[PDB]
Amino acid sequence: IVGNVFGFKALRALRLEDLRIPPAYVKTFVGPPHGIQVERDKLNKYGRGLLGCTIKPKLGLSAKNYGRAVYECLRGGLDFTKDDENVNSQPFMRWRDRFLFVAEAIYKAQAETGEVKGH
Amino acid sequence: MMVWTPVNNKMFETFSYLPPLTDEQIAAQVDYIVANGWIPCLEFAEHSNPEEFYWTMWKLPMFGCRDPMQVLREIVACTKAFPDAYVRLVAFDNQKQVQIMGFLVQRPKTARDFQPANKRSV
Amino acid sequence: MMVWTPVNNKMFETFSYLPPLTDEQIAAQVDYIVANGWIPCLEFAEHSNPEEFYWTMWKLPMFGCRDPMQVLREIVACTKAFPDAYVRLVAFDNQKQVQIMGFLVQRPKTARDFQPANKRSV
Amino acid sequence: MMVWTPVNNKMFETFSYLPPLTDEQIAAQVDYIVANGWIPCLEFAEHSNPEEFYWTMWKLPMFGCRDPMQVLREIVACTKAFPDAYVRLVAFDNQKQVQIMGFLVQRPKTARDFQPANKRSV
Amino acid sequence: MMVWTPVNNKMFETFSYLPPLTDEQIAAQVDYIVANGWIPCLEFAEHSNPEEFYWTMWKLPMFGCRDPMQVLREIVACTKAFPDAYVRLVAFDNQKQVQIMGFLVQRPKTARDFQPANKRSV
Ligand SMILES: [Mg+2]
Repeated sequence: IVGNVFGFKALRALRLEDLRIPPAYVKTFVGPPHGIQVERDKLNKYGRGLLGCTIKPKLGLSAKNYGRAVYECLRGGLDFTKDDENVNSQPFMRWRDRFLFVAEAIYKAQAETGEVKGH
Repeated sequence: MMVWTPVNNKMFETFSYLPPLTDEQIAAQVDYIVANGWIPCLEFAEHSNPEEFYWTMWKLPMFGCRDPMQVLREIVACTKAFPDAYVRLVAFDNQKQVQIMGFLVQRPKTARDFQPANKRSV
Repeated sequence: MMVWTPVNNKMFETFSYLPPLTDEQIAAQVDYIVANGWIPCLEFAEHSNPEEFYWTMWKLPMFGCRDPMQVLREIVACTKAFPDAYVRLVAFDNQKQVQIMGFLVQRPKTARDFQPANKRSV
Repeated sequence: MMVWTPVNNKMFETFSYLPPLTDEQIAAQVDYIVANGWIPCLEFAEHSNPEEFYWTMWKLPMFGCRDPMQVLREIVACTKAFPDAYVRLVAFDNQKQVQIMGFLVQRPKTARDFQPANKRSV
Repeated sequence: MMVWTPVNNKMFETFSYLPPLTDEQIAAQVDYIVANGWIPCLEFAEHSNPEEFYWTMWKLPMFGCRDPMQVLREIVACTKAFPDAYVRLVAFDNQKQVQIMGFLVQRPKTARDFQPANKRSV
């Protein structure tokens, strides 16, 4: 649908505005791993919007400081924190180091608040 | 700068960060359930842990209930039968098939694991 | 031959094997932080377990602080708010991005899980 | 609508949902064992947990026993030696090689983790 | 038929099924160590669990000791320093590099988790 046609000399501009995905095609997709209802059931969270927070600065924090910031955020009443989109694995913070410190922070904040936490 | 206390500061999901709900405030939430056609239900437990998904149902969900006074009377009856339990009011939406609201209406009196609002920071 | 006791002989990392720090000794450590341009910070906890990485931050790290008296005053304020807590003074180096010092400035009074210096061996 | 209580409402397998067994009711169960030629045996334990498969055997299974009075006397002797224990009477079928009956004949008196029949619902 | 009790009947390996060892009996075991050229050693602990491999060494193994009186004096010294501990006498063979003997010489007085010899069966 968008592979080649946007580059045709015969047109000056092209924008795809909408697609009608028919049920017969929708049914061929696994789709979302859980979806809204299942997610709320899995988190045991109802009756309000969920609250989250991207850790900052975007880049430049160590794994230990990442987990530090995460714990302090979650313990105050956020349901979630998150890696910044561009936080993957980098010289200033390797991913597995982060994962481990973050898991400690989630567990500590969950135990302190009595509410289910994630990051 | 006030410091948020990590000591005996447990929370219990929706509305826990607000002042304790008055009778009028609970009644206003019940009116909300009724105005939206949702199914009221009461649940209770001896203990509340974040890891524990299910509590015990009080009787059955109040299917077809459109009378807020009925809901309030079941709150009274539930808390009377379990005066030391956590008790929450919840409501279900059968179209989305999910719980659409929920909050605590009773905690155990022997509980000292949470703070009054003005003692949450030091 | 004296025998190092295994009984109620818990330690708490840096300086735990020395005599308890006097006010003058704590002040000297704070001078060290300031002389080196490190970031002072206070942390506290109800319990201290070797498996537990994070404690709770007292306020925020004291960025730009070059005044030892200010650090000492926060020690007083932290311990006043949490008189039964473990409280430690730490300092951060933002160039290496790592904690560069740290030691206990308070332990719970109800704690009997550690020995005085002259009771460590029998 | 009565609500089945989740609180201190532990059960102990066969016959626990009935009124407590009278002496005459226990005797009738023993007669059933004897009439069917099964092997009576007594077992006991300090605690009863659903995860715990084995209890402690009282003596040996009563092989060749065809006398209900003998079985009743062992119940007395077992409960006399262990007056605070859970004690159950079981019977074995050696053809199918399986326990073919079993029920409690004593619980600890210090136990408050179960309800009387009329207090199971509220 | 006597029934072996499951209740508070903990055992502590070699010689625990015999009557408690007299001073003369302990002295005879020490003579055995000396006659065979083995290395006496004392070990102690607050608690004794089957899952726990190591206890704490009292001083050092008594290398070159050929004097039973010396071993007996170290028993006295160890038990004086830790009057509430489990204490065992062991002996090492350095040729096979293995502990070749070992038995309790002291249990805590507060311990009620074991039976006197005549109370082991009922
Ligand atoms: Mg982002």
